[PDB]
Amino acid sequence: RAQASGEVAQTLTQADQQLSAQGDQVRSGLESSVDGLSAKLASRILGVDV
Amino acid sequence: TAGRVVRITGPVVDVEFPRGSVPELFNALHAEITFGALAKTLTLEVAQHLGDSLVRCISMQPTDGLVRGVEVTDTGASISVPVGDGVKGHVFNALGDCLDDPGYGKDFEHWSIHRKPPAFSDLEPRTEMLETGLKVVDLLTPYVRGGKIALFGGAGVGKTVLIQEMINRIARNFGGTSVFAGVGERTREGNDLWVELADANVLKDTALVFGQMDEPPGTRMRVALSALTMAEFFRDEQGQDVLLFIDNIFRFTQAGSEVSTLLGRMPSAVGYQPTLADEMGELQERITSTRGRSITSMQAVYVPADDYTDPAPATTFAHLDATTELSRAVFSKGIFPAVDPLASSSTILDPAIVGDEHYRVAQEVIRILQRYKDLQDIIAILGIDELSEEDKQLVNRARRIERFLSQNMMAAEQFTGQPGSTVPLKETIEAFDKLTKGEFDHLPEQAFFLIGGLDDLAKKAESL
Amino acid sequence: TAGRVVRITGPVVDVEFPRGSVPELFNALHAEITFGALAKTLTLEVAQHLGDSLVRCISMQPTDGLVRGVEVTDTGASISVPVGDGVKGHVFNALGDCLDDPGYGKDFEHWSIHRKPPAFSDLEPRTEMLETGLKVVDLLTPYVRGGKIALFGGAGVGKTVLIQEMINRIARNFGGTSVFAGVGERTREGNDLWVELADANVLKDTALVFGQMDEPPGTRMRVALSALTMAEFFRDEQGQDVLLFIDNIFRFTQAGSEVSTLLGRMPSAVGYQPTLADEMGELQERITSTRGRSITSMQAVYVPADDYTDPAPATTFAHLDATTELSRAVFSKGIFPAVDPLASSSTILDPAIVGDEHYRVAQEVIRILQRYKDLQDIIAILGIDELSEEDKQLVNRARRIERFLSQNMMAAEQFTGQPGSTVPLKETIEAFDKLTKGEFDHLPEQAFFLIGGLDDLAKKAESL
Amino acid sequence: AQGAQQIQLMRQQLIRQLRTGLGAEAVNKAAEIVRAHVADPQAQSATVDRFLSELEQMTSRLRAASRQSLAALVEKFDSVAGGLDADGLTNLADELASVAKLLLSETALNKHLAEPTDDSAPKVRLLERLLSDKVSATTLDLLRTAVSNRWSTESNLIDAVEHTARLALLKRAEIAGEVDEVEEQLFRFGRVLDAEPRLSALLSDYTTPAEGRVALLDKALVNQTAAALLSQTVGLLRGERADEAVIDLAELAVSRRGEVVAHVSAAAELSDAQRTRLTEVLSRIYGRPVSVQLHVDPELLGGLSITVGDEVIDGSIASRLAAAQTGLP
Amino acid sequence: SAADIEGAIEDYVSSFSADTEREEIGTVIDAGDGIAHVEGLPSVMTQELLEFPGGVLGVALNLDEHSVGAVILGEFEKIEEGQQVKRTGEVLSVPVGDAFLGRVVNPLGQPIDGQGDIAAETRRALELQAPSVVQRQSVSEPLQTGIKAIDAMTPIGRGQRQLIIGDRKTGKTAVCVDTILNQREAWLTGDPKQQVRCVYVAIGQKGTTIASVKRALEEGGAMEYTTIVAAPASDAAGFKWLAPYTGSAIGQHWMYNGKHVLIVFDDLSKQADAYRAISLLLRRPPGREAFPGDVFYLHSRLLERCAKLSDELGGGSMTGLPIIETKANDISAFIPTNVISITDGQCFLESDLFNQGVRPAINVGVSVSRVGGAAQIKAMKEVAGSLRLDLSQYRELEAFAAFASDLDAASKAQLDRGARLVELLKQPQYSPLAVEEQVVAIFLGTQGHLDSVPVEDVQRFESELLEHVKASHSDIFDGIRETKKLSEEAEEKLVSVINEFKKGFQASDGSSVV
Amino acid sequence: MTQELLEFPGGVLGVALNLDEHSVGAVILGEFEKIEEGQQVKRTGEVLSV
Amino acid sequence: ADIEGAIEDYVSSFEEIGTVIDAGDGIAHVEGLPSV
Amino acid sequence: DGQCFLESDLFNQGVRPAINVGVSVSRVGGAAQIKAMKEVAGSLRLDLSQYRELEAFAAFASDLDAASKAQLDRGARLVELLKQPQYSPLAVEEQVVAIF
Repeated sequence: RAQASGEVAQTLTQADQQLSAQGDQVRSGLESSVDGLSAKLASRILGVDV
Repeated sequence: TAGRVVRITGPVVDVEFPRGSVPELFNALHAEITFGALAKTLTLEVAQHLGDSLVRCISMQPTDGLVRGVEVTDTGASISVPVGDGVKGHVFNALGDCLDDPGYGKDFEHWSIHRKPPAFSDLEPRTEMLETGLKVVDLLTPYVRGGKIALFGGAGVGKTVLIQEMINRIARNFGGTSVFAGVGERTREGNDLWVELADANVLKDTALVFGQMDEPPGTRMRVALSALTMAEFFRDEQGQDVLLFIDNIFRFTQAGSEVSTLLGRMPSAVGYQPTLADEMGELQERITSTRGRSITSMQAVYVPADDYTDPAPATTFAHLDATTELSRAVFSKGIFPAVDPLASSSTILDPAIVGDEHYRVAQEVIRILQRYKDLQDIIAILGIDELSEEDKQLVNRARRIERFLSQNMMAAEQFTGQPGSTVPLKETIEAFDKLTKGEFDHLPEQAFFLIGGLDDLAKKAESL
Repeated sequence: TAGRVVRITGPVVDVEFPRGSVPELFNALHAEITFGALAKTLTLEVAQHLGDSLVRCISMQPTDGLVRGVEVTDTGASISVPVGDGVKGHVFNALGDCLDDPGYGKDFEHWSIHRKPPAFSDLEPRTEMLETGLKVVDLLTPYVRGGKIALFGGAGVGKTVLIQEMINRIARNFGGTSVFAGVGERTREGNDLWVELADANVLKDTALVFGQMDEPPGTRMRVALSALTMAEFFRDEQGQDVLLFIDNIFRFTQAGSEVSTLLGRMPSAVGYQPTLADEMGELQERITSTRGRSITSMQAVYVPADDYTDPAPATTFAHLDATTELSRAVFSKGIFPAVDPLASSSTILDPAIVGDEHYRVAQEVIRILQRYKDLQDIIAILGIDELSEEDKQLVNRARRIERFLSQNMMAAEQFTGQPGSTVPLKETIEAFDKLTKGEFDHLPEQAFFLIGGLDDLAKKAESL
Repeated sequence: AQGAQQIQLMRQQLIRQLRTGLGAEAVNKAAEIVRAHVADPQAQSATVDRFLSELEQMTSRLRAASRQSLAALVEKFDSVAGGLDADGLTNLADELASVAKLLLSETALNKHLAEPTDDSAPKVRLLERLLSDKVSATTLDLLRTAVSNRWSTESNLIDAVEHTARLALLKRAEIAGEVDEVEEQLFRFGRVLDAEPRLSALLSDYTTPAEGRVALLDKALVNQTAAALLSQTVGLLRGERADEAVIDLAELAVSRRGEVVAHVSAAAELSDAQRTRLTEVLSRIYGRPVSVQLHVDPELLGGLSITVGDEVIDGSIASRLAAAQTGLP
Repeated sequence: SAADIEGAIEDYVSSFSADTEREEIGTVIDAGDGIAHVEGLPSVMTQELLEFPGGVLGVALNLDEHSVGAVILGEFEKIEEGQQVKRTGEVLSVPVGDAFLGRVVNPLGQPIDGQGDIAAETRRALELQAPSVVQRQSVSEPLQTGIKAIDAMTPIGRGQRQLIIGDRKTGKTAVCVDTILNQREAWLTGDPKQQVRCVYVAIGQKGTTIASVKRALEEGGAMEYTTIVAAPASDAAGFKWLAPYTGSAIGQHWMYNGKHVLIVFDDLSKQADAYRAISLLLRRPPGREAFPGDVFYLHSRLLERCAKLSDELGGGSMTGLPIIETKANDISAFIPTNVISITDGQCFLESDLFNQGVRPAINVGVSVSRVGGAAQIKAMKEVAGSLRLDLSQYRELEAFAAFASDLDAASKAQLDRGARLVELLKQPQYSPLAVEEQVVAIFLGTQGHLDSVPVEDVQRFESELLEHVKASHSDIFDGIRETKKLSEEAEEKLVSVINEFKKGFQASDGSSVV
Repeated sequence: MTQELLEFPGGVLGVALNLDEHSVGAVILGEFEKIEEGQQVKRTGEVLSV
Repeated sequence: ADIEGAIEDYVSSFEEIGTVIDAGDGIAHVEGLPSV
Repeated sequence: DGQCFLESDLFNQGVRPAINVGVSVSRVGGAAQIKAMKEVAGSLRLDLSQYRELEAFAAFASDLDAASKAQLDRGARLVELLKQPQYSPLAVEEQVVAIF
């Protein structure tokens, strides 16, 4: 149980590093996507071409 | 033209009409619910007139999804139920629709569930004793063939085990026809009874009407009147002797108390309706044996919080020929059927009707248990030995008599696995005559529990 | 812009407002009283909206001398208390005004007393034990970090000394803080507590909130939420551990019932408010641990009629996690802090939350003290010589065990000059394990009084 | 295994909170884009046209006895007005208001005069002895039917007299041709008494002497009919909200043309080419003639929003923005 | 990650369409203490789920001529005069579906756990009627509760209602959490007929109690199949009133699809205290104990939802374990006797037995199951067939003989058997036994093999024997599991092993056993 | 009169227990099922008698 | 704007006398007395 | 701050002024007394609680252990010592000697 709890804590620390690093990276790509998705939503909110 | 809904208050619906088109009291009014999975035709019964063509109704289905301003149509007649020889074998809701197959009975003669009870010229007192074969009932609380019988009790003392015992004692061999009213009791018991009556093959000669717990207070009170309107047909037109098992007739007065608080009438004692005794009277008088034609009613009566003073029990206590007051104390001792011998009573326990030898024994047994109960305040502190010898002699037989009023019932087999016993009245009287004269005071108290008759007492004593 | 008073009925005031300016409920409103002998800035809390732009308010101060049509100004937020480290050392009313120096604290951040408990995902999933360092408390009634402890006090039974002690424990062991919710404090014993905490010099690490009995049931109800809103600032924004005393939590319930009756709501059960378990919920569910920091609570609880089934104590005991009880029968022996080892209890004293060794030692100490509390009748009536060698061998251990539950503590430093002592949990368990196995029987009872653990027992015992 | 599921739940929080960040940024960017497109008056004209074409593709306050009696009373008033003239109608209305003040003040008399009773001749006798010398005969001829009918509360007689006095005064606008003007001035007073919370609450003076409110209206607040309707209404106000009562005057005034009123919200200045189409599609939707109370406002920019009776059709950049931001994952 | 994240919002935007269909807007005309009256809404249904500007919901109860008396659910502090109120066009209903499994939700079926929104299959109306006397069938298959006392003496069949009535801090929650934890031995098997799934409805419980349960269910792995409904003690009477109904409406959607469901209600007394509050705020006049007359029609309408369906309705079931807090063991009180009259039995937990250390504290005689004994597996029914009666006669015989000098050998043997059966039935928290281990543990005591073992060692004696028989001779446990019957050839093979273990055992004081 | 007997049209009698300003609170002495709003009631001229 | 100037004029327009409207059982209700 | 529970049985048993000591309480306690009253009367609540335990044994005064027989007969004399006739309030200088 102690060995597996140490493994689970190590896995949780590895996930915290991986997800923090990924989170910054995906937000840069998402900022470009956000301009395209916002322009599509600007058509949907008006009900016409923009 | 027709009416419109105006106000809604859970199961109570207020509706208005054109000036001349106002319905009478107790008419059935249809209304439409038109939403989703709960779209249904709604049966309203008219309970009051409020003025300016408003009438206040009680709803027989839950009112969820009803809307103000929906059209309401007056059928111009009361709630009516199918009656006929072809009603026997089937299972109905309060409104007289068959649960087993909804197309059944719609072509039969239909009777209005609201009726006057039989006029006083046609009533006569019933005094013929009903042999049940239970020791405590046949001895101390002798039931009346064509009377009203009741089983008062708390929660989970065995009111419904006594009703499904009495179905096995009486309705299985009874040459007449049985009606069963489920008034506000468990749907599970309605299914376990329906499959039992099918397996026992009794179902061919009984009609069941159910208005179980899951139903709004309108139908949870009107089910008792519907079941009774089937029984009044078998009594009057078919000329049969009838059985009418009602379980639980406290839920009739309880559902009355719910609708009354919603009708906005002022609360009575402990929050019951006013008209508690007039609504209970209007049910309980209709269930009477007129001169030529008997109706053997048997009614479970729940007693809330075990409070035997509560207005609903205290109101229904007047209407009965035999009352079987079940008790938490006797239940805690495991002394099934749990009938409290000093509280239960029968109007036909008179020497002119049961004969001298029965009546002598049924007063010696009650004197003994009364004296034991009037020693219980000392017994609880000191135990037995601090009593005087004339009292200690008595308490030793009182504890034997108390345990010997227990029996292994036919209905008990589903819990204990042991079979059920039947004890004839003569072997019942003899056994309590010998006990009260002291013949068995050398046998241990454990020898008397859950045993049928003297031959089976002897066997159990020799097992010890 | 502002509103107008249009009805006054004792503490209840109705205020009319413009169609757009009607305050949301639980806002605080200020009103004027201008009659010279009773001049006030009368504070109102909004309870209901009566319709037609009219708001039902309950007054936080006596409504004597209010005029119909006086102006009422909405503050646009709830009753709000000053919060910050600057409330330590001071005594406040339920509205967040200082009593020791008026106008103190108005420069601070103000927090609205009506705020939700922690979100469900912020709660801790297991009950960490509080190491208070009191031998009796840690062993027999382990306290809960973020749980509520009942404190059944009395007249002179050291309750104020145990309060001064528990303040010193949290301030000096945990680096925490205390808040004292004086819910209906008698103004005499509120002053006696203020000057006693000042003489102990603990006042510098405590904030007092007195809702005196002088005041309408508006403030006697809200004072508990005011003190909890100071404690919630110390837990959330400072990140200190806190100890919120409440005295008396029954008077919170009672003041709530008196506001409910003043608002004309129908009473519930034995005459309480219908909202009882929900507004006791609003106070008690908010005393809890989050994000590694906590508000522990000690709640002096009155029990009307000594009825532990009365809805006010019963709703209180549905929350709290440990019960400490103080007894004059122990205080009169000099066994400070006078926690009754047998009447007190805790829900943490089970071998899942505490170790199996702790649970075993506490169950054995209880057994030995239960035997001695049975034998004390024989000791007093027949003298010690009536007992056997095994019973006197037990009484020798039991006398020493009840003495060894006494402690020299940081409240007693005021009188004796000797410093208070903290006993670690592991040392407490190991000490009572050896003491219950008799390993100190050759020491006299005087060697165990007022002693700071096992190394200190050796020091007193060799010097005696 | 618990650790492996806990890592997947941690990823789930990251990809969800990432989507809330993307979603909030996308709707806020869309809000800037649509607001900038919306700024053009041509774009607003296209938005209201798109809304209108989308819509093209798509006594009840009283109890039964009172409702029946009022319907009969108005049916007699339609006959009395059939011979009336403006200089008579203004007198009929001021006299019906005067007896409504008498019944409102002498609450003992009203509690007897309203008494629901089929044998109503005694009540007509009481009214006859009290009024016949005091007031003109045409008012007595209308009050005879107002008393002889059945009312559900003592209030509902004062409600029926007040409503009849109001009808008599509306009839001057109908015969003179001022019906559209008095409607516009009643919506003007309705909006200004809604925007002015001080004077309208002070006009709700049913706890104070009514002549103070009547003098206030004369000084602060025009067609003499709209002034008279307001002065009559504040006199008989009986604890109703003043702005809400003026709205109930305007609702009655359109109801005398057979129509109903829709309140309308737009960016600004909805043109007559819009109004004729909007009324025509509303007329299809509700099966009645209609009138539009144009309540223009920039905070509901783009599209069109309308309310009538209890329903609303509500297509605007600000409402559709709320629909878009709340639908986010 | 980013491709699916951007795609999901692109699809949301593509789906987003005008909501321009007209709705009735009303206005609040009165608010206070948990209720609000709404003017307008001429087309509102009774029990429609209204919504208020703060996102707060309410139930349209009292529809008057010109007002709609709503009950507010949640933060009624946010409600005030003149606020716009709109129809949702749905009767009082909650989202339902398999997506609720492992979630904690408020009574409206919104996530309170702080994880994502729930992918509900559909909505279900809370007030949809229970299955009638012809749709049901007789309870026939068991819930293993994994408590020795309960599966021996008061067996819970699937579609039974079994009242875990007791006092406060008596293990009522600990019996239900042990029942929910036990089902994981069936959830691992993929067939929907062994596989029970659970709902645990927390009404008026402390948030720390619900968090402790949530964590104990994660430790056992029960959160793969358990839905919690949380109406913690802080939440207004509207949520504490609905929490049982939405718990049952989550459950019913699985029951009607032919899955097996367990509902725990913890605690129905705090629903009754909340419906009393709503009723007295609405001024509906009180009855007994200040409850309204229809407090019976609260619990009965809730517990009649629990049933076993016939094969015509897919053969599913829902098993209701309502809890009730008594006060000082007044089992004859009003709310207790209402629920004892609805349910199919009670497991009365006595606080005197709980403080003496008999845990779970099942007070026999007054505890019973009236449906049970049909569903209890044949081996368990053979071993336990006398054990209820043998314990009741022990309780009376001990309460007598504790104040007598001496007694006859047959009575003394019955007393010593009874005291060893009581030490045999107790077990530690979060240790649910598989039924193949329970029946052997009851075989030890009922057949008298404990008669050579002193009362100070009996619990250890069973604990070592049930690991020995799990390590060798396992064909006993495997046989009981795979044929449900303690056959003659398993009984003799068990008695050949118990005697080898008795010679292998030594009490903490006295000799080796025989 | 107070406690006068009232004849309702179904032959059934009642008694005037309350007298308000515009209304009379009558108890019905018999089958009340035949009573409804809007039907005539005749006074007997007789205080409650047998 | 002008509404506030009018309300000030109205407040300027408004010993005080009440009149008993009800009496019973040791209570009397007084109408008027706006500054009580 | 305190309660002097007067009881109608103690009034009839002769114990006038009828104060039920041992349920009557003053939360102020010793601070409300002169030092001479504290020193003299501090033991009085202990002696009267011990008599309130021993009073059941009044029927067995010969069998009861002598060290507590000297608490029972003391206790009976302390109950007589607390009887007092109305309109005869003792000055503090007198009731210090009376409790002594």
